[PDB]
Amino acid sequence: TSYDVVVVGAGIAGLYAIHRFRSQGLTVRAFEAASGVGGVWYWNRYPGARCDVESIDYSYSFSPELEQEWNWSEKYATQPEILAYLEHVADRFDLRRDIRFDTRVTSAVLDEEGLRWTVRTDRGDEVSARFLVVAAGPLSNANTPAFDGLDRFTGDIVHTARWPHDGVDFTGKRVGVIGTGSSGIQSIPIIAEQAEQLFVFQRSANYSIPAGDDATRAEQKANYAERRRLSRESGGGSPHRPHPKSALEVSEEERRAVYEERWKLGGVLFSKAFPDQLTDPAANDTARAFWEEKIRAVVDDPAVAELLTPKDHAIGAKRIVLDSGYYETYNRDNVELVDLRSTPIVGMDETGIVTTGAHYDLDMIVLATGFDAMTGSLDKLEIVGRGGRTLKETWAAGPRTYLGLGIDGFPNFFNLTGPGSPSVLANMVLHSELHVDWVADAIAYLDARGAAGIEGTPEAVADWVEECRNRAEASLLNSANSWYLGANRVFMPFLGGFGVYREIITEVAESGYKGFAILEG
Ligand SMILES: Cc1cc2nc3c(=O)[nH]c(=O)nc-3n(C[C@H](O)[C@H](O)[C@H](O)COP(=O)(O)OP(=O)(O)OC[C@H]3O[C@@H](n4cnc5c(N)ncnc54)[C@H](O)[C@@H]3O)c2cc1C
Repeated sequence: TSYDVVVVGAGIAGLYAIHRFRSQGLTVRAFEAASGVGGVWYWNRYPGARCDVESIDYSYSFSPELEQEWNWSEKYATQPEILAYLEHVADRFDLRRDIRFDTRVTSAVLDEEGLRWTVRTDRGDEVSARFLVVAAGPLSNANTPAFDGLDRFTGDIVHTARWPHDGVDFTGKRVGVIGTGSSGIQSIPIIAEQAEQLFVFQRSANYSIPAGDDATRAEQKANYAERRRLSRESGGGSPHRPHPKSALEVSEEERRAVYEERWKLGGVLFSKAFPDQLTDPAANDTARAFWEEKIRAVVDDPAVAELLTPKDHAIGAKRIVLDSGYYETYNRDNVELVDLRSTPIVGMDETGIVTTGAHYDLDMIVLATGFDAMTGSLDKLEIVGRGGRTLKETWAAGPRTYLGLGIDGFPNFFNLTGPGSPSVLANMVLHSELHVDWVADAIAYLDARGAAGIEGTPEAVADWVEECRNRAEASLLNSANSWYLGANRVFMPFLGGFGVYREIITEVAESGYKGFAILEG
């Protein structure tokens, strides 16, 4: 029942945690709510689920052998391939024996005399950890929206968050998709190709750009070490940089050519084509205009194109979706886009969806749900720190951390890749590696000095909260209805760049953890 580390989650972060911590001789017990490893890549298996960041970059760097040995089948790996990859990883490093699956951690209570966390589970587990590491992921399922008479619909209801492992045949079916976030945008084109008829029920339109040899694949494998260095020192965790000159300080021909080149290689990277693209509203207007043009050129019907165009949002404010044949899908005879602002859904009946203006005969409804950002999973845990104060309570006015890694009243607790860190703003595999490594060094630091614990300082967290506030007040990611916002106004991620952030937390470590108190037994 005693372990050095308890890890919550068995996705990318938790799997690396187990490996890294055991390599320095720590005993580890991990809990995973799911049936197998993989996290988001295990749970989220709707058709066309796919990563945003090139798989060369969105993959582990910790093992030279694994990098050379594993062959990615395409530029942006789909969910089943990333799953197979993470399964291979648990196979190679014998991680599963230290994981208990189908087990949801419910509470963690600090014993302040001992500086241990007692971790409890819905399967009746009670374990004592020196260190609690939460690797619960940054994305959790947004609530299934309550529709009147959904329980009366005779056809099939399928949720993108709980996709049938053996798939769903859409052949011969009239299909209604509700939700046009990424899970919708990625599944729609596949649904339309085999469905008899597809109705897409859209509330808000989102920004999405296209996804897009043997001799060239062996070229990056030999240059992998240099590509990782660039990534670890970059702003977003990939070997890329923005243009030198400003958006509003270049030719139109040079503008179109820079946007066109950045249109090809990725959506997250298109957002950072120009330095002031996510800072100056007028600069963003150009990227917005360039995007609208491209979509009007591909969509046949100008009325549909307009409906596909996001109302009045800065491009990049919400993360740009990566699509494969999405906008082309609306040229098909068997797909109709229904504007929910004109005709809102007022309920379901036996035979389909009823809106304000028409009834829709359907055999199948696909609920393409979204994701809550950053605090969703942590919020389902009761973490009781010093004085018996929960993390939920101390975060009531917004997340407070130092570096994302320290919180006063929570010694020996580490929340990975969450509020206070770049989090989803950076390549999350490399971010996981950075954070797990940092935690492991901190533990090694404590062990070499006979110290019982480490704890965020009230002063350092206040300074960090302010630091995150300042980097964010400038950005267009800090919009009123922003994906990235917390309790209050609080923009949750660190917005200064991955390389900058990595530099900060490493120098903090090298200085003997200034801003943390080192605690004696
Ligand atoms: C379609 C899609 C594409 C994406 N593409 C990219 C990309 O290209 N680049 C990128 O950087 N990020 C991407 N992401 C973000 C993705 O969330 C992260 O990259 C990744 O999940 C981080 O891994 P993780 O281990 O931190 O979290 P997760 O993969 O979410 O793993 C967390 C695990 O913890 C478990 N857990 C949570 N709470 C508990 C509890 N109380 N008890 C037990 N277990 C618990 C969960 O079941 C889950 O298995 C994408 C997400 C989606 C949905």
